[PDB]
Amino acid sequence: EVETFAFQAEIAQLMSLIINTFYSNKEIFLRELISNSSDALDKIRYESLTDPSKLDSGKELHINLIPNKQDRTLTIVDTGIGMTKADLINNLGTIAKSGTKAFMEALQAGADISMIGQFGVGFYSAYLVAEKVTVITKHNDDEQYAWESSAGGSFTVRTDTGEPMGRGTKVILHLKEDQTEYLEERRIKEIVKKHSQFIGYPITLFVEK
Ligand SMILES: Brc1ccc(CN2CCCNCC2)cc1
Repeated sequence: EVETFAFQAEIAQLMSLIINTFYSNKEIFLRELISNSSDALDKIRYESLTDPSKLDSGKELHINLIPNKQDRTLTIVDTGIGMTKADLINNLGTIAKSGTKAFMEALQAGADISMIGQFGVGFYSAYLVAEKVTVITKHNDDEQYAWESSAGGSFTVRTDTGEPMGRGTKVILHLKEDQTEYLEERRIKEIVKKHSQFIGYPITLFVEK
């Protein structure tokens, strides 16, 4: 049972700008997604300070980067607070409408796409490199859900029958054909060292057969 939703017009505009603007510095997508994971881990850590049972769904707080060249996917896994179904539908827990408004004003006023994270909509930088994005998520207060979009104005939400996650969020980037450098170990290491050196959680880059 799959529910299909329309993006708000402002978010559809944001994604089309990200997909269509000529902008070579695409590597910042990974910084933005790792930053989102760190924010989600901060949230469940804070909640656990007054209620230790919040970590009954998993005590480890970490970020995993999983490249798969056969599937041409890069997956970013975190054990943060996750998202409810309502969060997913509401622009994956962001204030994307007001954030997009501020971002596009800054772009005409000198800014570039790399500053997207300052406007709270860094998730959508995934479409710099991905033709399709799948988000699997589990929040303590809801069931496991799968969000998916290839842009084009719509996204889907369904209950996830796949591998149970415990708690957190999995962002699966189905990479564009010409963006497979982001599956190479040395390229991922370079980006993480350049942009994510002070993230306060272990980042593990998985290797392949
Ligand atoms: Br790939 C990769 C590259 C470098 C690190 C070093 N890290 C920085 C991120 C946060 N943990 C402290 C140490 C990790 C993964």
